[PDB]
Amino acid sequence: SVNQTPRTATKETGESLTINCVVTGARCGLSRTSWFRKNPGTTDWERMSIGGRYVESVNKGAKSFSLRIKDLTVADSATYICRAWSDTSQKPCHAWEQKMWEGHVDGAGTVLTVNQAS
Amino acid sequence: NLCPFGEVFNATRFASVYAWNRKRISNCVADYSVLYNSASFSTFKCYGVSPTKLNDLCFTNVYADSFVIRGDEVRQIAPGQTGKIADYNYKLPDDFTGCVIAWNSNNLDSKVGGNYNYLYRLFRKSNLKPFERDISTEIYQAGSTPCNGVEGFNCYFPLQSYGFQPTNGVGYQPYRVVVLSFELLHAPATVCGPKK
Ligand SMILES: *[C@@H]1O[C@H](CO[C@@H]2O[C@@H](C)[C@@H](O)[C@@H](O)[C@@H]2O)[C@@H](O[C@@H]2O[C@H](CO)[C@@H](O)[C@H](O)[C@H]2NC(C)=O)[C@H](O)[C@H]1NC(C)=O
Repeated sequence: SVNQTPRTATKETGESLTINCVVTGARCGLSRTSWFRKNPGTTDWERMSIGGRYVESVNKGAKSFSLRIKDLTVADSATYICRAWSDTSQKPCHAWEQKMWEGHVDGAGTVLTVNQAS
Repeated sequence: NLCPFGEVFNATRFASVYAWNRKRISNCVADYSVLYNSASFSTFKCYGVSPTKLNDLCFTNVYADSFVIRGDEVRQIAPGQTGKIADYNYKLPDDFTGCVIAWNSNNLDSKVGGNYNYLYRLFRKSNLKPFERDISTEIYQAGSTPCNGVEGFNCYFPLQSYGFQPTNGVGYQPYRVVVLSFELLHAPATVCGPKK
C-alpha cells in the first residue's frame, strides 16, 4: 500500500504543492515510481513528466518518495496519484513468510484546488 | 491457446464480495505482461511470486476469484489481514501464492440515487477459513436469546448494501478485484507463461 498525503489541498496561484507517498509492505526495494494526474470527468490518467515544474525526490531507504509542483496555476487543479513499484530487481528483499508484496500500487490521491490570481 | 483472462477482467457483471465468483483457468498459456504493465490497475500485488518472472513459470491450475468491494477495503485482500471483508467475506491464506489486482469501477458500478446490488456480510459466528464462501442469510444471533428467523434485539440480518453513488469519496467508491491463485501440485502443469 501507499500512504499519500495530503489527501486534499488548496493553493494560491504561484505557490507550490508537495505530495509525499510512503510505501508499506513492499517485499523488496522501490524499483520505480510514476505520477499521474486526472482531470474530473475524463477517462484516462495522464502520466506526468518530471523535470520542469514537476520535481521528484526518492528516499530509497525509507521506501518513500515525493513530488513538488512549482508555480501553481488554476490549470493545475486536478487529482494527483503516485504509483510505486517493488520487485526483485531491487536487491534487499524480505522473506516470503512475511506476507509482503511485489508489484505496483497507487496512493489514494491528492485533490488539488488552485485559486485564481488577484 | 491463450488463457481466457478477458472473460474474467472484462466480465459484464461482477459478484458481490460475499458471493464471490471463482473461475478455474487450465490448459492454456498466460501472458501476464499485458496485465502487469496496464495502467488500468491501481493495485497489482503478488505474494510468493515475482510478477516480473510470471511469464517464465508454469502452474498446475490457476484460479481467478472476482468481486466488488469499496476502495478502503482493497487492503484487506491480502494474506494476514483482518476486518469485515477478510474476516467474513473473502479470506486469503497466510501461505498465499498469487496476485491481487484491483481497479476503480465508479463509472460502471455506481448509480445516481445509489446502486444497491452489491452487498457485504457484516456478521458471522466465526471467521472464514481461507477461500471459504458463505452465501447464507441466517439471522445472526448476537446475544443469548435465539432469533427464530426474526430480526430484532441482538438478532441481525447479516448482509448490508454498499449503496455506491458516483459522488462517493474514493474510499467509498466501488473497486473490482480479481485474485489470481497460482496452485502448485505434484502433477503436470496446465498453465504456463509464453516462455514455457
Ligand atoms: C479488456 O478489454 C480491453 C478493451 O476492450 C476493447 O473494447 C471492447 C468494447 C471490445 O471491443 C474489446 O475487443 C476491445 O479490445 C482490452 O484492451 C485492448 O487490448 C487490445 C489488444 O491488442 C488493444 O489493441 C486495445 O487497444 C486495448 N484497448 C484498450 C481500451 O486498452 C483488454 O485486453 C481486455 N482485458 C483482457 C484481460 O482481455
